[PDB]
Amino acid sequence: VTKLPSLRYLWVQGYRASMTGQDLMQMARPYWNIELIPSRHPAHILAYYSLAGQRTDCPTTVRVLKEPI
Amino acid sequence: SCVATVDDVIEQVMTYITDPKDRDSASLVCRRWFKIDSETREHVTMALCYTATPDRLSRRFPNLRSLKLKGKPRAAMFNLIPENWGGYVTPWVTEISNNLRQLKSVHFRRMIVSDLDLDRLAKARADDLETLKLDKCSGFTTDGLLSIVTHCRKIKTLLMEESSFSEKDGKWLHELAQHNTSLEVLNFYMTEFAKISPKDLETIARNCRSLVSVKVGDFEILELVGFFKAAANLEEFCGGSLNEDIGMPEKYMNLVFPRKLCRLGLSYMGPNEMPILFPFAAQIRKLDLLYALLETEDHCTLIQKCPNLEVLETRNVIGDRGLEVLAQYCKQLKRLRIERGADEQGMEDEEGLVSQRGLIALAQGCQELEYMAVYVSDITNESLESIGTYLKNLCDFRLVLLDREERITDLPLDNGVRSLLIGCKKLRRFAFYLRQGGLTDLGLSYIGQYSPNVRWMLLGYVGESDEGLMEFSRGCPNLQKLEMRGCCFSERAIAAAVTKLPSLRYLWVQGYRASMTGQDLMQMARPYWNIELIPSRHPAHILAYYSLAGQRTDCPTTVRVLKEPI
Amino acid sequence: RRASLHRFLEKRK
Amino acid sequence: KIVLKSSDGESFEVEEAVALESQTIAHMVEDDCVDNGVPLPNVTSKILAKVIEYCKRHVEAAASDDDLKAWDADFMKIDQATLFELILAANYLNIKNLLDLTCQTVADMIKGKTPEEIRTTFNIKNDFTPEEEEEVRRENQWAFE
Amino acid sequence: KIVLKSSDGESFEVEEAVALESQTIAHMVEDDCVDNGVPLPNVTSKILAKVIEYCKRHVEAAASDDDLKAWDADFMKIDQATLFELILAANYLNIKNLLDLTCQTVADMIKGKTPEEIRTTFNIKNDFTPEEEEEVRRENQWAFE
Amino acid sequence: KIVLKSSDGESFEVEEAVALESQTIAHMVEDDCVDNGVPLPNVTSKILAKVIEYCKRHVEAAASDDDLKAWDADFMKIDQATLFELILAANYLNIKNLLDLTCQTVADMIKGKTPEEIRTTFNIKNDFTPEEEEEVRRENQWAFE
Ligand SMILES: CC[C@@H]1C[C@@H]2C(=O)CC[C@@H]2[C@@H](C(=O)N[C@@]2(C(=O)O)C[C@@H]2CC)C1
Repeated sequence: VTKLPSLRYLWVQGYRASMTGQDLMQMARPYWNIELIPSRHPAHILAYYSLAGQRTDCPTTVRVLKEPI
Repeated sequence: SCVATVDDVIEQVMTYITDPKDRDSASLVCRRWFKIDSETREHVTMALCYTATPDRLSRRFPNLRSLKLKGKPRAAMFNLIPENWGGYVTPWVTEISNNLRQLKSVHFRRMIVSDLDLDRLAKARADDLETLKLDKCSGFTTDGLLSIVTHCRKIKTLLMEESSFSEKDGKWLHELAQHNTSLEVLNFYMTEFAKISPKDLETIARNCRSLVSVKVGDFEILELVGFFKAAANLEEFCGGSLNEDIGMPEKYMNLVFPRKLCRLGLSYMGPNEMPILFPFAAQIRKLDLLYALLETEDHCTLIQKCPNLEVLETRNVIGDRGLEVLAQYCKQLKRLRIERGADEQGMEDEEGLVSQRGLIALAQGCQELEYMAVYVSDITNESLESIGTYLKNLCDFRLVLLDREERITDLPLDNGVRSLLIGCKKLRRFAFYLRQGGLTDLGLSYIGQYSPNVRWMLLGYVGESDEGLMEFSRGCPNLQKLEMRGCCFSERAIAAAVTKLPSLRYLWVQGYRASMTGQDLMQMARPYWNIELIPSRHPAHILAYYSLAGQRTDCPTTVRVLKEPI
Repeated sequence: RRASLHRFLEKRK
Repeated sequence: KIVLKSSDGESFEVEEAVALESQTIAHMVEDDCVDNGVPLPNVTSKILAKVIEYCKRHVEAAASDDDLKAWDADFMKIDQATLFELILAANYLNIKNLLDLTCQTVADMIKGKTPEEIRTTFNIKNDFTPEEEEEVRRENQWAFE
Repeated sequence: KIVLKSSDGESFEVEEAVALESQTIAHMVEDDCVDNGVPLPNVTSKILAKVIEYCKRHVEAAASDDDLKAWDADFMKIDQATLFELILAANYLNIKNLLDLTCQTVADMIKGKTPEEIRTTFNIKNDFTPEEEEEVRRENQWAFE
Repeated sequence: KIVLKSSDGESFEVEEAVALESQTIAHMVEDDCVDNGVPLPNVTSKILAKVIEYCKRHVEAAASDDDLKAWDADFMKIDQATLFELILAANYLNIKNLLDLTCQTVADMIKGKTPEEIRTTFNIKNDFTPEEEEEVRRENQWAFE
C-alpha cells in the first residue's frame, strides 16, 4: 500500500493475519482510514483516504483500527 | 461540585511542562490543550526562518516571551554560502512590532539584520527588551547598536559575537556606560571594534552590579585593569589582547583578576604570560585556548593545573601529549573541541598532531565527556572502538580527519564507526568527515543502522557508491537534518534517499554527480518541499527543506529555485 | 575553513 | 489552635503553624474571622483532611529532606479525581508547596508520553478534524521548536 | 430538632417543622447532610436569624389570619439593604411565603411612584441618554399600553 | 561534611549547613565539584578560617539575638587589612550576613569625619585640582542634599 503511488481504496479478504493486529499499522498514514470486518467469512480489510476522519456510524461487526490499543 | 476532571486543572498544570517536546505532544491531545499551549508557550526556536511565515508564528504563539531564529545554512560559517543568500530578519521584526507584544528576548543566528530593522525593534520593544543576541549576523552598523542601547534601557544581555557590521563610532558603548545599570552579560567576542573606549567598559563594570560575563575584542589587557577591579561579580571573561614586549619582561604579572573568574580565555596569551592563571587555576571550569599563542608543551603545563576543568576548546597544537595530560588530571571534562590550527608550515610544532594515541588516551581518562569535536591528523579503527566502549553519554561527536598526512594507519573505518555508534547510544549529533578511502558502502550502512537517536549528521567523504547512500537511507529513524559534502552519490540517489528517510526536514549537499538535465533531483518533489540550487559558480549546492510558506520571495540571482518541468 | 579562525590564523602571522 | 470549618459542616482542630501554611488562612487572621472558625466551604471534608495531613508533616521539618520526597511520593499514590481536587484545594487555600507539588505531579504524568498515551491515561476524546491535527503536527515538526 | 450552620460559623437550634418551611433544607434531609448540620454558607447569621423568626411565627398557624398581616407588616419595617438580603435568602432557601410576599413587598414600593420617585427611594442613577429617555417615553405614551 | 580547599593547599573539614551560608559554595553542589572538594583559591587560609568561624556561629541560631550583636562586635575587633580581606571574601563566596558587618564597620569609620579626617585615617592623597574641589563643595552646599 505504501509503495503504490495512486492507491486510494483497498479491500482484501483472506490474508495471513495475526491477533496482534499491529502489522497492518505499518501503513498508518494521515487521512488513511483502515476498517476491519472480523472473521465472523475470513477477516476483511477496508481502507481508503478520507478528508473527513473516521466514520461516526460503524456497526458492532466493524472495528476501526487506530494506533496502539 | 462534580467529579473534578483534568480539564478543571490543565490551564494550571500546562505551565509546569517545560520540555519543548512535551509541549509538542500536549498541544496535540485535543483542541483545548492546543489552545492552552498556544497561549502559554514562552519560548520558540525556528531552525530555519523560511520554514513558516511570521504571521503563522504569531497566530500560533501570540504570547512568546523569547524567540530564536536561524537563517543561513550552517555552511555559511565556512564561506560556502553567498552573502546575499537570505535570512533577512526584517519581516520578523515587523511581526514582532505588531503581534508579539510580550517578547522580552530575541536571538538572531546567521541572519541579515539592518539598521532599520534594529531601530524598529528598539522602538517597538524598548524597555521590555531584556536580551538581544546578534549571533553571527551581518548587515548593520553602530547606528543600529546605538538605537537599541538608547531605547532599551533595561537590557540585561547584549551579544554580537562573530557578527559583521560597519563601525562608524563608539557611542553605543558610551551610551551603555552612561545609563545602563542592568547589564548581566555583554559579548562582542569575535569582533573588530577600533573606536570603543576601554574607559567606557570600565564604567559599565562599576555600574552593573550583576555583570557576570563579558567577552571582548582586541583591547590591551593592561587597559582593562580598572575594569577587572570593578567587575566584582565577573565569572567569565574572554578576549582582550596580551601583547608582550621584550622591554617589560614582567609586563603583566600584576593582574587583579576578579575573584570568581572561572570561565575564561585570554587572546594571544603566550607562555610568558600564561602563569598569571596559576594563582586560581584550581577554580577554572572553562578554558578557551582557541586564540592562544602557546605550544604543545605549554598546554600540558596549564592543563595539568586545572583539575576541575569541564570545558576546553583549543587548536590541535594541544597534541597527543596534551590529550594524555588532560586524560588524567581533568576527570570531570564534559566538553572538548579541538579546532584545526595553522596547517600550512608544519603543524605549529612537531607534536601539534592529535591521533589514535590521544583519542584512546582521552576515551579512558575523561569518561564523563558529553561533547567531543576533533580535527584529527590520523585515526585507527581501534580509537573509535574505545570511544564507544568508555565514554557513554556522549551526545555530540564530531571527527574530521585532516588532509595533511599521506598515509593513514588503517583506513576503511567501518568496524570502528559501528562500535562507536553502538556504545554511545545517547548520541544526538554526529559528524564524520574523512577522505575518499575512508568508509565503504558497508560502513555507511552501519551509520544508518546504529544511530537511532541522531537528529543531525554531517558526513564527510564517506561511501564508495550509490549503494552506500541507499543502504544508509533505510536507517536513521530520527535524522532531521543531513549535511553531506565531498560525496560521489548521484542526483537520483540523493533524491531516492530523501524519499526513504522518515524524519528528514533539511538537506544540504555539496559535490554530487550532477546533470545539466536538472531533472533527476525532481524525483523527490513532494508537496511543501522546497529545493534550492546554488550553481557551480565551488561545486553546485543543493539546499532542501520543508516549509509551510511556499517558495521564498527573496532569492538572490546566484540561487535557482527548482520547480517542475522548465 | 571556519570564519573565526581564518581571521585569527592571519592576525597570528 | 485554630478551627477550620469544611464545606459540609465539619470542624477541624488544627495547630497554629499548620493552618498558616495556607496564605489564604493566614491573610484571614488579620480581619480575624477566626471568631467563628475559618469558614472555607469549597473544600470537601475528605480533601481538607488530606490537606492538613500534608501540612502537618511539612511543618515537622523543624527537626530538619531525604525522607520527605519519600512521604511525598507515597502521599501522591492517590487516584486522579482526588489528585485534581487537591490541586483545586491548594489553589483555593494558598499552599505553594502543595501547588508546585500537585501541578508538578500531574505534569509528570504527561512528560514523555505521546498524544495518544496522554488522552488514554486521562480519558480525553481527540476532537481534532484531521486537517487541524495535520497542520499542528506540521507546525510542530517542520517549523516551531 | 435540626442544626443550621450560618455563613460565619454559627450553629442554630431550630425545630423540625420550622426548618422544613425551606424546601432547600427539606430536599436536604433525603441525602441527609444533617449528620453535620445543614451547611448553608450564603446566609449571613443576622439574616438567617430573621428568616427563622419568620418561619417560627407562620408555622404557629397550627392554632389557626387577621393577626398575621399585622405581624408580617411589622416584620417588614426594616431597611432596604436588609429587605433585599431577605429576598436573596428566601430564594436561596425556598420559602415561597417569604417570595410571593417579599417580592410583592418590594413591588408595593414601586407601585404608584413616578420614575424619579422610584430611583429616589432606591438610590439609582438615571443612566439614559436624553434620546433614549425620550424614545421610551414616546413609545410608552403614544404607542404601547 | 564538605571540603573547602584554600588558596595555599589547605583542606578544611566543614559541616553541611555551614558551608551553605555561602551561595557561591551552594550553587556549586549542583554541578557538584565537591568530588575533589570545592576549589576556592582566592581566599587566604587565615581568612577562610575566620569566615568559617563566623558561619559556624550564625548557623547556631538554631537554638534561637542579643548575644549575637555581642559576638559580632567582638569578631570585628580586627585590623583594617583583615577587615578588608573579609569583605573581599564575603563577596567572593556569597555571604550576605558577613558583609553587612564588615562593610558597616568600615562605614562607621567614615561616619562623622570630615574629608580631611577621612583621608588621614586611611592614608589617601587628595588628588582634586582646586577647581574640582570647589565645584564639588559648591554643589554639595548650595544645590544638592
Ligand atoms: C557544509 C560543511 C562544512 C565544511 C567544513 C569542512 O571543510 C570540514 C568541517 C567544516 C564543517 C564543520 O562543521 N566542522 C566541525 C565543526 O563543528 O566545525 C564539525 C567539525 C568539528 C570537529 C562544515
